[PDB]
Amino acid sequence: MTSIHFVVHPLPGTEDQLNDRLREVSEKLNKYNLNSHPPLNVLEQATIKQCVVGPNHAAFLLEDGRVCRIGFSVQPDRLSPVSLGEDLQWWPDKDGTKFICIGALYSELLAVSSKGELYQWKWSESEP
Amino acid sequence: VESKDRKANAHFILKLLCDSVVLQPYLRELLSAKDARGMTPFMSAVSGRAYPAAITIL
Amino acid sequence: IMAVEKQTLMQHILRCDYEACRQYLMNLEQAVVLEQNLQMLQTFISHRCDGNRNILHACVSVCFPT
Repeated sequence: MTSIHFVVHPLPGTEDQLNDRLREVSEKLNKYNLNSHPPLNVLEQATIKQCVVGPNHAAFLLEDGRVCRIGFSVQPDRLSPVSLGEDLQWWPDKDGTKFICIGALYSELLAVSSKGELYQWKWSESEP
Repeated sequence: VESKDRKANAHFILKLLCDSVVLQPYLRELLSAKDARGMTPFMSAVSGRAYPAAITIL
Repeated sequence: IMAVEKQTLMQHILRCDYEACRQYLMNLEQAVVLEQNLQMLQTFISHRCDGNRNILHACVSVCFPT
């Protein structure tokens, strides 16, 4: 089992802000222990091999050759308040794709097969 | 929640881990393992001002 | 993004849940009486924190003066 949590950090800066944000998420895990978002709730009961964060999406891989993906939405006025996509978009399985490795690219996600097949589907669309 | 309540709960938890007949064979290692500062639980207790914790550990 | 692990007694101790810690110990000892939770307990006792800290380190570290 696991709990999915995210943090946001302005790109130009030192490491102290990142460490402080990690401390805040630790305290929330301890002082608050808030539950994770429902869209990734299912992936709570599944293991993870590698994860990738794209320009607006993020894909997560199970050890059993299964992948999932979801975007997000971050509120800057209030600045895990970031709320992901409503429905987690899956990857339909046909003829045993058998994912092993993945990769993050600006225009598309990259996936591997057991024999080696550079499957990819763009973030904007919803078809492999 | 309260500081006094937190301390009482911490002392109760320490005593619970002390009088756990289940974990007797493993306590020999649990109190002998080292943290990243190269110290046992007792040394960490005495450095962090956890003096009653150090006494109970000893 | 991160997927933090789930070690029940570690969370209970670091959050100072006396009732939950007692319940976990009671369930563990009942299962040990059932003799079906020996190896799993042996694996669990080595659940750690950041810096190779066993459960006792968390216990003492949640006991420092306020």
